[PDB]
Amino acid sequence: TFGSGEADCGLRPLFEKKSLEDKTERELLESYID
Amino acid sequence: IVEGSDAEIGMSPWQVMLFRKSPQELLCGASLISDRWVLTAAHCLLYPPWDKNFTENDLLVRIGKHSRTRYERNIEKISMLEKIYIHPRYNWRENLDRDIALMKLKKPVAFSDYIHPVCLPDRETAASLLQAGYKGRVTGWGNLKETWTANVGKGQPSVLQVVNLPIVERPVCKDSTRIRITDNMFCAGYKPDEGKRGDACEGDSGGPFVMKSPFNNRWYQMGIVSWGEGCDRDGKYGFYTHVFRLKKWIQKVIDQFG
DNA sequence: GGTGGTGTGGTTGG
Ligand SMILES: *C[C@@](*)(O)[C@H](CCCNC(N)=[NH2+])NC(=O)[C@@H]1CCCN1C(=O)[C@H](N)Cc1ccccc1
Ligand SMILES: *[C@@H]1O[C@H](CO)[C@@H](O)[C@H](O)[C@H]1NC(C)=O
Ligand SMILES: [K+]
Ligand code: NA
Repeated sequence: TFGSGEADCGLRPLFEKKSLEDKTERELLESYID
Repeated sequence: IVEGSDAEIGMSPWQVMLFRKSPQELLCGASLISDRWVLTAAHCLLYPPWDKNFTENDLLVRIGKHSRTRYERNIEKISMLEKIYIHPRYNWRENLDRDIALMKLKKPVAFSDYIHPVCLPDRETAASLLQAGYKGRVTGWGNLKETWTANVGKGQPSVLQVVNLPIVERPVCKDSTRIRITDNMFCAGYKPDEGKRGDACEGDSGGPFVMKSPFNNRWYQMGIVSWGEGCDRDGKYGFYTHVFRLKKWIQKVIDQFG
């Protein structure tokens, strides 16, 4: 059984959950255009 | 990790350290995918050619970490393993096809600011993001350079390392290496002419190649650090287990019991 | 120290 965690998976308490971007996540997103 | 940099605090709360009970040594990385399941690479646990065949009792996992060696009191959580499941068609004779394993914890772990699972991909996410030129992120406490030959620099990092690397087109991957590649793998790294660098290295195996979905803001594990030739050489690329293509198995194991 | 040391904060006590 998977167990707990999924509904909230991939959302980082100290970043997404506080509307904070880490220093380089933006470099990823910009790679996804074209 | 070669030419990454220090991770920020809580930047990958799904990073797991796979740790040998005795002698005490960091073996590999891994990822937390739920409160009781950890994903890693099969060759971390089982690689006969190097006489390696770990059982559950040999091993611990350490979650929430940042520092490579210090026990981080009130942050990290150490868990014992109940069961190890290696892909039944993991190909250790030849090219590490299907370099993946699941590890079930004896006791579900509590989440915290430093401990939080990552998502497994679905068909749409895989289809949107798994493309040449798109960048993912790799993390680990593995080597900072090629340690098996004299090189200047420290071997290992004091803290968790991160690098962001572009997925590479399959035919380039193919021609970069004499090792047989399969669709259970993909490769990532900068071309020589791109003049930016970076790579996973020995010790980073099992660690996650993740991508952030611009549609829902969530981090998804697209890959597992599997193999390479050298670290961060011009014209070579790190290879990663293709998580999504192995999803069916992942799910079959994870959902098998209540 | 127990787990380092630009040591009693820090990503956490005393
Ligand atoms: C177990 C992991 O720490 C490590 C990952 C190295 C990733 N390298 C780069 N450049 N990103 N994996 C290995 O060391 C694997 C395990 C067995 C040997 N190996 C290799 O990557 C060899 N260097 C190449 C190879 C040999 C046999 C089968 C497949 C690949
Ligand atoms: C690994 O070791 C176990 C014993 O714990 C053994 O029964 C199993 O066959 C081993 N597999 C290989 C390929 O060595
Ligand atoms: K201290
Ligand atoms: Na390279």
